[PDB]
Amino acid sequence: MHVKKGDKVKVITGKDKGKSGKVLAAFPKKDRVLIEGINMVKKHTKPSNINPQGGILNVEAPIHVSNVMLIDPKTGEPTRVGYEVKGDKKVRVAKKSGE
Amino acid sequence: MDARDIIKRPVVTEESTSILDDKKYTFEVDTRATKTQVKYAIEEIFDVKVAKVNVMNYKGKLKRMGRYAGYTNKRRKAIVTVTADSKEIQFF
Amino acid sequence: ANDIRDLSTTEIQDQEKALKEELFNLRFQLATGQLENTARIREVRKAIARMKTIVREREL
Amino acid sequence: AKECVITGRKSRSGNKRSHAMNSSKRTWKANLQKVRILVNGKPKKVWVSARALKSGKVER
RNA sequence: GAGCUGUACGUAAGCGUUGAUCCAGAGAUUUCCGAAUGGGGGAACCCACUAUCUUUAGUCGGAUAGUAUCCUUACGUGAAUACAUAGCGUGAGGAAGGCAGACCCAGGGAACUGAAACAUCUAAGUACCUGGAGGAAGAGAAAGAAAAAUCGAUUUCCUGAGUAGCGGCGAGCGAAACGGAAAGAGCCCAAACCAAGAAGCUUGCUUCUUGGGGUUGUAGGACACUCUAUACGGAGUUACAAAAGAAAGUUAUAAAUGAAGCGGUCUGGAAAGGCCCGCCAAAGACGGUAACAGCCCGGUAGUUGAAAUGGCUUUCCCUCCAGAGUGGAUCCUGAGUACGACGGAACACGUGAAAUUCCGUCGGAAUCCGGGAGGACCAUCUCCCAAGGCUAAAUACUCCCUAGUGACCGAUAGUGAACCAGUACCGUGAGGGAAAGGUGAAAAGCACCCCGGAAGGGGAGUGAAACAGUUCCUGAAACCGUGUGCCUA
RNA sequence: GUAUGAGUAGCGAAAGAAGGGUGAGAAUCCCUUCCACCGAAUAUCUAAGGUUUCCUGAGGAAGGCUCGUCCGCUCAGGGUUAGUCGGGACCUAAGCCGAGGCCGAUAGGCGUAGGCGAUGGACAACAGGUAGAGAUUCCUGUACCAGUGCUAAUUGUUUAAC
RNA sequence: UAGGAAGAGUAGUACUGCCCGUACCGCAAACCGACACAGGUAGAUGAGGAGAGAAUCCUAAGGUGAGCGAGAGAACUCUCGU
Ligand SMILES: [Mg+2]
Ligand SMILES: [Mg+2]
Ligand SMILES: [Mg+2]
Ligand SMILES: [Mg+2]
Ligand SMILES: [Mg+2]
Ligand SMILES: [Mg+2]
Ligand SMILES: [Mg+2]
Ligand SMILES: [Mg+2]
Ligand SMILES: [Mg+2]
Ligand SMILES: [Mg+2]
Ligand SMILES: [Mg+2]
Ligand SMILES: [Mg+2]
Ligand SMILES: [Mg+2]
Ligand SMILES: [Mg+2]
Ligand SMILES: [Mg+2]
Ligand SMILES: [Mg+2]
Ligand SMILES: [Mg+2]
Ligand SMILES: [Mg+2]
Ligand SMILES: [Mg+2]
Ligand SMILES: [Mg+2]
Ligand SMILES: [Mg+2]
Ligand SMILES: [Mg+2]
Ligand SMILES: [Mg+2]
Ligand SMILES: [Mg+2]
Ligand SMILES: [Mg+2]
Ligand SMILES: [Mg+2]
Ligand SMILES: [Mg+2]
Ligand SMILES: [Mg+2]
Ligand SMILES: [Mg+2]
Ligand SMILES: [Mg+2]
Ligand SMILES: [Mg+2]
Ligand SMILES: [Mg+2]
Ligand SMILES: [Mg+2]
Ligand SMILES: [Mg+2]
Ligand SMILES: [Mg+2]
Ligand SMILES: [Mg+2]
Ligand SMILES: [Mg+2]
Ligand SMILES: [Mg+2]
Ligand SMILES: [Mg+2]
Ligand SMILES: [Mg+2]
Ligand SMILES: [Mg+2]
Ligand SMILES: [Mg+2]
Ligand SMILES: [Mg+2]
Ligand SMILES: [Mg+2]
Ligand SMILES: [Mg+2]
Ligand SMILES: [Mg+2]
Ligand SMILES: [Mg+2]
Ligand SMILES: [Mg+2]
Ligand SMILES: [Mg+2]
Ligand SMILES: [Mg+2]
Ligand SMILES: [Mg+2]
Ligand SMILES: [Mg+2]
Ligand SMILES: [Mg+2]
Ligand SMILES: [Mg+2]
Ligand SMILES: [Mg+2]
Ligand SMILES: [Mg+2]
Ligand SMILES: [Mg+2]
Repeated sequence: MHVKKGDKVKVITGKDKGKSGKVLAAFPKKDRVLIEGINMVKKHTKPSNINPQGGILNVEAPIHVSNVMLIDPKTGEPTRVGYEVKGDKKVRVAKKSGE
Repeated sequence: MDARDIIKRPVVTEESTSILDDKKYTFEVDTRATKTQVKYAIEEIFDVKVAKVNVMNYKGKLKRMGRYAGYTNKRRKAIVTVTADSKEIQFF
Repeated sequence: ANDIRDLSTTEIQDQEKALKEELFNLRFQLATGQLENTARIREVRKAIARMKTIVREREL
Repeated sequence: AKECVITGRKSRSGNKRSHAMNSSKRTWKANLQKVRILVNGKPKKVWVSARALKSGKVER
């Protein structure tokens, strides 16, 4: 996966195409990403110990990784990513000669 | 034989707690430990004076969760009674 | 793991015995119902295994 | 085990034809005789064929 | 290089950039049964002995190591029996069992069936049982093939050819050599002779061991002399003798880097689709992504990379080594064998005019002025030296691993088995042996209200769709119903 | 897979009645009284065999030839205590295995020493208590068998107690 | 008896004694019969009146009321009584 937890994201396709957000979790076992404010769902949950009043809950749902491009940190555009050896560790370098 | 590996765990239930005040303690032991290994293991671990040991062997019950029929584990239960002039064991 | 290899192969068995007593106490408490940090059992088991492996490697 | 200890003759198999050529199985056996000879360094009773005793042997 | 504690949701408790989970090489641990091996046993169980250590005041208990049988070989004891042998004990090596339902070598070896019946014959040396292996096995360096001339170990393929032959001359069985190819490779003993030991002393001999020599058909060798070489040169663990060690390179087992569109617009739940524009390409293989993607993701072409272990190839190291001529006086060249009679078998070849090869039983040669074969046999000629052994490649098969392919199947098909399948179930047992795939892009898997004990419904809500609500895509026919236009006692 | 026969045959020997209770629901579950049946058994133990069917708290989809609030059914927790009882560490019968051994195309067959093998031989514990589930086992009282150590006297020591 | 022998019994005391089975059914709805099946299943105990009796009828201790019912009282079929 080219996207990790804590990065900034621009969504490319889907019903919520064209917006931005910050990744909250990653599921590399199944190629899913959870981004705040994207792909909200309404869960009909019974009352229980969690959320004692129950009711309809409005929470995010995971989306596929391919629907996500990592925005350029300095300029602010989605871009493909490349790897360079800086120091003794591999860093991620954009296609606009950035980080 | 490394006494802490032939005494497994206490048995806590109404049947065991009812006799617990009779200075009788119920334990789980290995399926291979004998009546005297258990006695010396208890005396080594808890620093008591054992009077008797009784043992019994239990089969494995047959459970299921739908299409998956199997057997529970195999048990060996020991009731250890200590002498009158000896400190007790807690369990609590 | 490397904190063991500098011990003089005799206090390592003291460590093993102390760990065995701790593990027996942990099973005791778990069976009674007074154990809340159940994650310590696996840690103690693996520490015992580590010490035994290092000792066996010591004698080749 | 029923075999000569010098050469190695034993029973073999074949047919027993008749007039009208009706085939049928049978067997040919060696002329083994039980005699006493020095097998390795000591006398011993073994099976020896009559052909191995034709000229030159230990006893019988 | 950022999540992780499997399927498996879940709660709980935790661990991770001081680098976890994960992937590859090398190690450590490895309960009990099973060849099962200390004795026994109805599988995973029971009971021991001998030494050392250990706890108890002592019995009781614990830990560690050894203890099966047979073959080979050393040492010690040791009966009838005097020497001695058998037997007994101790030590050191080896074996035992499995399987890949395949391939192949040997021992034993059917019947149904065909002959329009059946017995010789066929099926067929097949099925099967037993033994032995090997990655291949078997065969293999002419006592050969053949004919007016020659070839030069074996194996496999194409032809010869359904020919010559065999055959109640019926049904049927059925070659080989020459010719053309793949692959190619040759060697080691026994015996004369020489040197040393001990022995029967078969007593001035022979007879065993050890080493050297030498292995062939124009005969060769021993034996004699002319020459050189004792490492000048040569060979090697796939035969030719055998066992180790290094250096380099390559390869197999994890991986790294890797170009170009968030292009505009229309429909749509969602664009990879339509229309109008760009670019990359040694990369337009494949798969995924909310419908059909070279330019979104994993990747692809190309270029890189191995700490560790294995394979392979060279080199070094190491080891081991005589080969030519001439005379051949005299000696050697595989004995109860080669053959022959009798009884069988294998040869395409069924006893036939029956050569060739093998087995059982009897008889039984010559040995270089010698012996065998050329489809009975004799004479002449031609070819060749049996009764000892070893040998790679070309060939057969696939339980497996890696990379791919298909005018191969698509859930009654394809493996019996796409799913907890040799399972459930059946049988005392050997053994026989199934049925069973699909919600949705994402659980967003229906909060809340009403009837009901519940199940199940009617709304509401999510969703593009609920006539997708947990046999859930599509949903035919048989079959069961409700309503009605025309007819019917 | 689904029909016709068809709401048809059958519902597997037998005496039940009423009053209370529970429950959404009662001929069928619980309690009471009366009646009836077996009684060399339809009673009490105990081998083989079965393998959790045993007990408690919940349950009513399927199983129960009807119903079910119930169950030998479903779910979750429990429950089997031995020096003296039956069997091993004791013994052998029929039979089975069998070092060497005899026999035999292979495989193997037979068999000596030796050993396994009860349905038989020998061997030390009785009476009460136990309100969810064990009792010659646990508990109470009184015993017996084999062995060990610690004390106190006794005796014997290589013509030699034992 | 052959053998082993410097320790031996005696009395009192305290201590030691291993493994396997143990639940429940067991003329039965839990075993063998595909079934909650009118069949089959070794042994010990097995009371009273009348009686020779373990026959026969009625009962004791103890155990049961049998896993479809109610109501009518036809033909015919089965098992019984005159
Ligand atoms: Mg017991
Ligand atoms: Mg024949
Ligand atoms: Mg083998
Ligand atoms: Mg026939
Ligand atoms: Mg025939
Ligand atoms: Mg075989
Ligand atoms: Mg070969
Ligand atoms: Mg033939
Ligand atoms: Mg790319
Ligand atoms: Mg487009
Ligand atoms: Mg679609
Ligand atoms: Mg002949
Ligand atoms: Mg012959
Ligand atoms: Mg001739
Ligand atoms: Mg010829
Ligand atoms: Mg001729
Ligand atoms: Mg050969
Ligand atoms: Mg289909
Ligand atoms: Mg199928
Ligand atoms: Mg069965
Ligand atoms: Mg789906
Ligand atoms: Mg509902
Ligand atoms: Mg529809
Ligand atoms: Mg679809
Ligand atoms: Mg239809
Ligand atoms: Mg009718
Ligand atoms: Mg009726
Ligand atoms: Mg009935
Ligand atoms: Mg009533
Ligand atoms: Mg009566
Ligand atoms: Mg009677
Ligand atoms: Mg039983
Ligand atoms: Mg049963
Ligand atoms: Mg059950
Ligand atoms: Mg019950
Ligand atoms: Mg019901
Ligand atoms: Mg019912
Ligand atoms: Mg039950
Ligand atoms: Mg007692
Ligand atoms: Mg006993
Ligand atoms: Mg007994
Ligand atoms: Mg034998
Ligand atoms: Mg025998
Ligand atoms: Mg005997
Ligand atoms: Mg016995
Ligand atoms: Mg008995
Ligand atoms: Mg007794
Ligand atoms: Mg009871
Ligand atoms: Mg009692
Ligand atoms: Mg009973
Ligand atoms: Mg039944
Ligand atoms: Mg019934
Ligand atoms: Mg019955
Ligand atoms: Mg009377
Ligand atoms: Mg009577
Ligand atoms: Mg009564
Ligand atoms: Mg009734």
